[PDB]
Amino acid sequence: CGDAVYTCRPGQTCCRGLHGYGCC
Repeated sequence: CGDAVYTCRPGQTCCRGLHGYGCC
């Protein structure tokens, strides 16, 4: 998950949700 131009917090995992992408 590195297509966008953002970067979630360190340690989070790329998890999908109902609304869409998300960082767990």
